[PDB]
Amino acid sequence: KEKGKPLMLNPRTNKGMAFTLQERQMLGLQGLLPPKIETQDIQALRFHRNLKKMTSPLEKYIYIMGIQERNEKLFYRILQDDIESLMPIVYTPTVGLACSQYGHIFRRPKGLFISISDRGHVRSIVDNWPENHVKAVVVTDGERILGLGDLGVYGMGIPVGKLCLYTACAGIRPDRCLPVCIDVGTDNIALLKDPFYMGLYQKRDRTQQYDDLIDEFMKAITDRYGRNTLIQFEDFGNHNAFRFLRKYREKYCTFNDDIQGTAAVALAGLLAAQKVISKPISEHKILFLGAGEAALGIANLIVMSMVENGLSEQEAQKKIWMFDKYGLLVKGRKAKIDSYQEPFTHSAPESIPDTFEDAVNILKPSTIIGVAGAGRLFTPDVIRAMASINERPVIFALSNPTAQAECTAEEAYTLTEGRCLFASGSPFGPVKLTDGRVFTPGQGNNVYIFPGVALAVILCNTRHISDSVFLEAAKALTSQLTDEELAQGRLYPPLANIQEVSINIAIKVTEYLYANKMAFRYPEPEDKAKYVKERTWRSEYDSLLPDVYEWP
Amino acid sequence: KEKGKPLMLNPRTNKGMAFTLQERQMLGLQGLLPPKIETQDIQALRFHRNLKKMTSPLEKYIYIMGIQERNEKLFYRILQDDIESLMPIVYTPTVGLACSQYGHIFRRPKGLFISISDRGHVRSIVDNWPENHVKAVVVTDGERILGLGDLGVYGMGIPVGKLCLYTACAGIRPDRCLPVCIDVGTDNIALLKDPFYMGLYQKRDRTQQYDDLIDEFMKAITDRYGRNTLIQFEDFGNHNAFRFLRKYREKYCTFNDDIQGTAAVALAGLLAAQKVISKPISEHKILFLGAGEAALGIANLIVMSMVENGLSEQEAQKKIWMFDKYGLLVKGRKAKIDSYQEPFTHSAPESIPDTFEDAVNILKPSTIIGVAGAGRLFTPDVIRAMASINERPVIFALSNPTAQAECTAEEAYTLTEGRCLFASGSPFGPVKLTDGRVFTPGQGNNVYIFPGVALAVILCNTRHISDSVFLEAAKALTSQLTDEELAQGRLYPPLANIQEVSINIAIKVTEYLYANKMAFRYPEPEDKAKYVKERTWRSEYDSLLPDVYEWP
Amino acid sequence: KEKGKPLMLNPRTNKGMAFTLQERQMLGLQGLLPPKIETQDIQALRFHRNLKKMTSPLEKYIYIMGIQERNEKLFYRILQDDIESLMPIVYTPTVGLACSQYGHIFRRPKGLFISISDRGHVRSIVDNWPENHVKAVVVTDGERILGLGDLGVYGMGIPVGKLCLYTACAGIRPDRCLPVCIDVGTDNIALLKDPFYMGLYQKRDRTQQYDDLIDEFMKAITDRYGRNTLIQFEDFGNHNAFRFLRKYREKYCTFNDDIQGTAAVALAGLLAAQKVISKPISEHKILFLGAGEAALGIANLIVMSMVENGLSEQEAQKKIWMFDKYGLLVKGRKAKIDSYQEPFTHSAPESIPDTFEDAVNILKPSTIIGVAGAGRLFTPDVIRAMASINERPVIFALSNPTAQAECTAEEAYTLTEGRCLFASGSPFGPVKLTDGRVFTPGQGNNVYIFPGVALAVILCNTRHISDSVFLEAAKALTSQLTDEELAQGRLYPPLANIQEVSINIAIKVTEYLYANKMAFRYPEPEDKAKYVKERTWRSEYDSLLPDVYEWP
Ligand SMILES: Nc1ncnc2c1ncn2[C@@H]1O[C@H](COP(=O)(O)OP(=O)(O)OP(=O)(O)O)[C@@H](O)[C@H]1O
Ligand SMILES: Nc1ncnc2c1ncn2[C@@H]1O[C@H](COP(=O)(O)OP(=O)(O)OP(=O)(O)O)[C@@H](O)[C@H]1O
Ligand SMILES: Nc1ncnc2c1ncn2[C@@H]1O[C@H](COP(=O)(O)OP(=O)(O)OP(=O)(O)O)[C@@H](O)[C@H]1O
Ligand SMILES: Nc1ncnc2c1ncn2[C@@H]1O[C@H](COP(=O)(O)OP(=O)(O)OP(=O)(O)O)[C@@H](O)[C@H]1O
Ligand SMILES: Nc1ncnc2c1ncn2[C@@H]1O[C@H](COP(=O)(O)OP(=O)(O)OP(=O)(O)O)[C@@H](O)[C@H]1O
Ligand SMILES: Nc1ncnc2c1ncn2[C@@H]1O[C@H](COP(=O)(O)OP(=O)(O)OP(=O)(O)O)[C@@H](O)[C@H]1O
Ligand SMILES: O=C(O)/C=C/C(=O)O
Ligand SMILES: O=C(O)/C=C/C(=O)O
Ligand SMILES: O=C(O)/C=C/C(=O)O
Ligand SMILES: O=C(O)/C=C/C(=O)O
Ligand SMILES: [Mn+2]
Ligand SMILES: [Mn+2]
Ligand SMILES: [Mn+2]
Repeated sequence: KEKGKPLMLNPRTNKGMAFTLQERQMLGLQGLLPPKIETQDIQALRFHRNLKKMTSPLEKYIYIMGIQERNEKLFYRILQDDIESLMPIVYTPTVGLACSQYGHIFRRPKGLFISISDRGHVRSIVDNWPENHVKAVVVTDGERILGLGDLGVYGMGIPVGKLCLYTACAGIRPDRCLPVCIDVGTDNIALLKDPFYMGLYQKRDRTQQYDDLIDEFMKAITDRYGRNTLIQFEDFGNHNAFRFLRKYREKYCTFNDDIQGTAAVALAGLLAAQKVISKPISEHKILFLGAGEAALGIANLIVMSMVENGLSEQEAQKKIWMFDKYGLLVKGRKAKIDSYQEPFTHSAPESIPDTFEDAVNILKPSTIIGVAGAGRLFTPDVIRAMASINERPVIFALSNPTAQAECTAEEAYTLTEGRCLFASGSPFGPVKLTDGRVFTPGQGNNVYIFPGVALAVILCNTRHISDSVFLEAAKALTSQLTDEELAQGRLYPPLANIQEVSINIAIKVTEYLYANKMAFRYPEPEDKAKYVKERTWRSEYDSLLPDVYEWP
Repeated sequence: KEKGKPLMLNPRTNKGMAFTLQERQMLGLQGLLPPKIETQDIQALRFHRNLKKMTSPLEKYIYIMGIQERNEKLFYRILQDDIESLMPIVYTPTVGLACSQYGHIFRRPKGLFISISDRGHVRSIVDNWPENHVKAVVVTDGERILGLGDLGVYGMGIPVGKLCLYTACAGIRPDRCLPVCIDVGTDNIALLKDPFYMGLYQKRDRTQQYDDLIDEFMKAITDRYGRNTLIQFEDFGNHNAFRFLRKYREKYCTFNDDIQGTAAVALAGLLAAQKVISKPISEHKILFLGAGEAALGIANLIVMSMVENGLSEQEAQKKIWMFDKYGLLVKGRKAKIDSYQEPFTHSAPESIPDTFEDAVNILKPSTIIGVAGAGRLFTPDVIRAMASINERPVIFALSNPTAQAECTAEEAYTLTEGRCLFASGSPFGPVKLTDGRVFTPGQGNNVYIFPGVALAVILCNTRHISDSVFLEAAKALTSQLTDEELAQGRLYPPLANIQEVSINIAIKVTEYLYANKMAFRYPEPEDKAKYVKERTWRSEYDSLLPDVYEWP
Repeated sequence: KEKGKPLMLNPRTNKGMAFTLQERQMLGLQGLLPPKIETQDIQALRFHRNLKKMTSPLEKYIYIMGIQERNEKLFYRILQDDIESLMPIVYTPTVGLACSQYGHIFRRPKGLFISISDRGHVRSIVDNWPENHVKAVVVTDGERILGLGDLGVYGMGIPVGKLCLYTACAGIRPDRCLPVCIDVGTDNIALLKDPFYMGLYQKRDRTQQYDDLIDEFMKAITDRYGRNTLIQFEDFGNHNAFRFLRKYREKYCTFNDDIQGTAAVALAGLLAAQKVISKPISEHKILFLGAGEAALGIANLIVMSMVENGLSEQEAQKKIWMFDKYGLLVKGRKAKIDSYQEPFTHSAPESIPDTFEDAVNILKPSTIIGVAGAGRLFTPDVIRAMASINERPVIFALSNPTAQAECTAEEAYTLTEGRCLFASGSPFGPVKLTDGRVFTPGQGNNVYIFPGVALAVILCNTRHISDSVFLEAAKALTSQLTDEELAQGRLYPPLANIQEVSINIAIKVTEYLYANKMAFRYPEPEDKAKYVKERTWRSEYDSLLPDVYEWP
């Protein structure tokens, strides 16, 4: 709708020297750009050339995330060129590093910021966002950033990172994505004394005003963009996460990535592992390190899988144990146990375990899943214990970023002598044992799930997301694992093919949504695969020339 | 999103001197307006003062229609002050006069113009319309403008007038209405030699390209604004009208005002008359003057009403006869008889009537409906014949504008000595007979129907409009007629109450759409009346002040 | 700059159907305009066709002034088609009728409004004017609108009308003109009780705050647009008029149209008259009816002319007598005599005249100039006296509008039996005496002067305007009168050629400014005629196409 300099200041439209000569002359850009007409290919080459000379990951993050604020098309072409090598820079673990330093590297803001001080005026803030057709929102309050804790407004880096993957992985239109940070204070003492902090200088408001603010936010967002606007909750504290999920899942189109997204990718990993172990469903014993968002989400999904495979909900729940910061969850312990943990809180065993290692030796689980976000809790002894108890132990260290991981791939594969099936939330390179064998660990991170599910739900005009949708996504993800890849130690499809893998999950989920009368997009497409592929946003430059033609 | 002079140049936001002091200072308008702060009441007074001094209707039309291009809010405020006295100026009959001279009084364009020369680039035309969220489109090709014939692009005045009533009558938001004119040429020889003509100087293109163009238009409109965008076809030629309705009613949210809207108001009138005559359903005999869009639409709607009241479709259709420009529609006549007319084409009677008067004296109908758009065909003899055959004859002269009317109120009431029940498409004032009795004729014009139906369909996110919707609208209109008003000779609710009547029809229709699973707006409101009334656009000025508040 | 709808909403850019196909497609207007591509000629025809059907002058004024708010280019094309017939509608007398009813016919505001309530914030008001390169300002406080009196903010019509002539007559760019109204209240009791009044409801502020405001205005205007911005004072009360001229003429580029502009046109008329009377400079006796802005302005210019032709300043002033509302101006009268009148206030004659007729018989003047703004004071007896005293009496009735004129053309020509040389401020058509002789009276209105002077001053970058500039404009106007036109009774060039006349005056004035080291535009052009003609704004449409071209 506008010509001249503004077309170059808006990263959404700016093509740099790729604007053709005719576009420049017709749009008032001639003279404002160097004479040279470039191609996106030359621009990509300039980027990779500069990236090569850079040393630190944070330096690289600043550079490429900056490109998103300069030339959006080029930004995604850059990710698309090699998503695997750029993932650790734009996503975990470096995104965690960027958040902890957000106030120090700040240059331009990204996303919508809503604070408790704006209560009563949230709608006018939403009306300030430039884009008029938002379809996907990723929101956080920064209380549980990865396993890093409370980073307040510095946590806005997470939503922006997630939304980049929406587009890079599933082809969801960037102009229809909206990262949101809800600022109600922070209990991080270091930030409250940091002069570069970008949020309110107050402790977190935990009164009803907090709930009222979230309510106002959900209403404002949907009032402007539609009741079926996808709203993904990310990195909210344990308490708030479940209650907001329960409270809104039936009234809005929403899901929690740390409860349901992580649950689905974990399940996909276990299904892949079972494909190589073939353990009798009755001999499965799962022990969780932690009992929060991820543990409960994963546990509930594992149970649904066992139920649709014979076992009763009750018998399935008995195969799952949890161990949190206070110890094993057993009936009558002094430490609390909420409604969600009840189903997995069993009667105290022969002896009560003091450490996690004791829990492993006493319960003798076949699977160990780390989701405590508290560092190396899967000690060498915990790993050796699992190797002596099981022929093929399954060890999952899902906490992010790297430093918070329960253990590394190198430790898991070595201490088990290449007999375990390992998956981690953050990346670890291939591991070569002294005997020459090479193991390539998979990354059990929800990035394999949310892009594809988000794409399907949006295309199908789904109103509410049921848990079964994530079970279906879990299956669609694992069903893409080729046997040759399992052999190498991969419990998930190669990260290099995350684009195709995400589109395939969306296709499967879209078919599931229509089959179960959960899709409201009319008419129903006959071929779901063609339907999804035709609607994916591409990073190639579009022509900005007005339609000129002679009249007959 | 903009300030300064532009706020005054856009009729949508321009308040004139009604901009408060704070708005002017905060939006950069101080000094661009006189110091005086006015109210809308004062602005309305200025208008009525000036209107009073004007003489000709066309002069008045140019003035008030011009206000819509200067101050939209004030425009509707003015219509709302006295819709009854302004209706004949902004709508029939004057709008017909305006179209005839459109090129002579042209000042500023309104609506979108799509020509056959634009085939292949229609989407680019649709992208030029400034509004982003259109919900209703009224389109014409100007081939059958009222009973005036082919006026080509001069016919754009009709869609503009219709959309004014959408808002003034049913409170549909103006910024969500789009008047469109499809220009593929004109057969009007006078216009092709007129130097002020606003369209292509060529005969009408009646080849497949025309159909292709309309196809491209329907697709471009829905691609930008949504598949459930209400598309009202207005004043298309007979052949094109039915085939476009049949072709699109199942694939788009569309209806034809001349076939379905007129059918509904006509039926509402008959239902009211029956309430005064109480004639045995078996003794009903309806004779149509004309057998096109209106005749066929009305006939089909009368048949549905009879079937839902006992009679079978077969026997109901036998009570309906039609007489067109070639004479009585009888089986085997030399003049064509298409698919739609077949059900009402009977076996030749005892003697074949030559004139309409012969048809009346031979068939002895109890009801006569004029929809020939060809002038005074209901001659004094025709009327006298009806008064001698029926105690209380029903005479409807629905052709517009006034000069095309089959007869006047004065003629109908006088020649039947006040025994008839009369309704006309164009307005006629009260009639006083030599014996002192005063008769107030009703106006059977679709304006009583499309505003209310359009509102309901838009609010309910209806995907397709069935004919039963118009049957329900017909019933909702007639159920608002108070017995006291029927006595006056009113077959329709007072035009002065058009606003309230349209909202009531909308409520009834929305209740019908939900009850028959035709509404897709979720969640379903419990109280449909409160649902409709809360969403009607109002002509009162809104505050344009930015949201300023302190941070606690 | 802009693209799309905005181009059509701004009268400056809007071309209506004259936008070419390429222009529409490249500027995003395709579909927003009827398919027809028109020329300005066709638009001009539409206008004249509509104007013919109209009856009253006020109705015509509203219509054409409304065009300035829709299509500026077309507006001036229309004036140019026939400036002589539209002059009385856009200018005197109709413009006076319009201002007296400005609040009743208001539709859109024009110009900048500065009120006493904005004292201290005048600059921010000036910063709200959209145009960035203003070169001419016409300002009024509405206290002396024509001979109509105090009309307050209703007087804005005058600065708007004057600027129209800046462009229509001298080709001064419209976007570089700014009409301004200074509102400090009004003493007009009728307006203070009018609900449609557009100004502050308070009597005029005659305190130092008024002077402050005017001073703040001059500084604000010059600060944003430049010290050489031409500021034309128009219709200020007698007291303020002189004091502001004297106070600012040496610090800013300013002049008063009622004092200096009127003076130059009157002088030009006298010079023409002398060309047909050849009366010995010694026997010249001028009697003024009134002794304010115009009389003092004219008197001083006449004096300069006589001095430059022999007579000393002292003896030239002796040939000038003035008669105001209290009687003849004689030394020692009870009525005040200010500094400006002193030079023309002589010793009481043998008998002190009581009426103007008595003043004529006693002083026996050869020239009579009416500038009292008080109606028909040149009674039949006054005129008869002049014809009896002189063979070829010179009678000037310069007050406006028509009703305030001292006498009509018909009155002057008949009562003097065609022997007088007449000129009036308002227009009067040809007069035919009973003997068959036809006399065409000239219009001594400053419109023959300010357009040309204004153009010259602007083009020359003149800093201050001396009284001698007006003397040269007076000579420049008169030197264009052909002998044949003198014969007809014309003291001024035909109004129909006002465009060429203004351009010629501008050329003579720029040559004068350069010759007298008053022009600062560098370099100095060698051919002033080519310099002026090349820079006049034209009403023909310009191409809005972006520069598109192929590269080698
Ligand atoms: N690439 C995309 N990224 C985000 N949302 C998308 C994307 N592609 C399509 N959609 C959304 O998915 C929904 C269904 O898509 P579809 O194209 O069938 O609908 P549409 O109404 O024709 O499109 P639109 O409303 O965008 O013009 C729409 O609401 C649309 O906004
Ligand atoms: N040192 C620890 N040893 C065992 N369990 C711990 C330890 N520290 C914390 N935990 C447990 O880890 C769980 C964290 O749950 P929470 O909902 O906060 O996050 P999460 O999303 O499940 O974890 P992740 O960091 O893997 O995303 C809690 O149940 C907590 O008791
Ligand atoms: N006054 C109106 N005129 C025209 N369309 C309307 C009007 N009011 C509401 N609508 C439309 O009716 C439909 C249902 O109304 P509702 O208010 O329930 O929807 P919404 O999604 O909350 O609104 P919106 O999409 O406008 O923000 C919407 O598509 C809306 O655009
Ligand atoms: N002079 C006539 N006498 C009888 N019938 C006529 C006469 N002239 C035209 N007709 C008929 O009137 C009908 C007009 O139908 P068409 O579809 O063109 O318009 P309509 O919308 O039905 O009429 P209206 O002008 O009332 O809106 C045709 O069937 C035509 O044969
Ligand atoms: N009734 C009257 N008879 C004679 N002189 C009058 C009469 N009424 C007013 N005057 C004089 O006319 C003069 C008006 O001067 P003022 O400065 O107000 O306006 P102006 O610009 O000179 O006049 P014009 O109306 O021609 O533009 C005053 O000198 C005043 O005394
Ligand atoms: N047609 C016009 N109407 C009003 N002002 C004009 C017009 N034409 C030229 N001017 C002004 O007259 C002055 C001298 O004219 P000239 O064209 O020599 O100047 P310039 O500095 O080259 O032009 P500019 O500053 O407009 O780019 C300038 O200040 C210019 O703004
Ligand atoms: O190569 C380019 O045109 C852009 C580079 C950047 O934004 O860093
Ligand atoms: O543009 C930058 O690098 C920083 C801006 C800021 O500190 O606000
Ligand atoms: O009264 C007003 O402010 C506007 C009047 C108009 O646009 O005609
Ligand atoms: O003829 C035109 O295009 C414009 C006419 C007007 O603005 O009145
Ligand atoms: Mn997370
Ligand atoms: Mn119609
Ligand atoms: Mn004046």
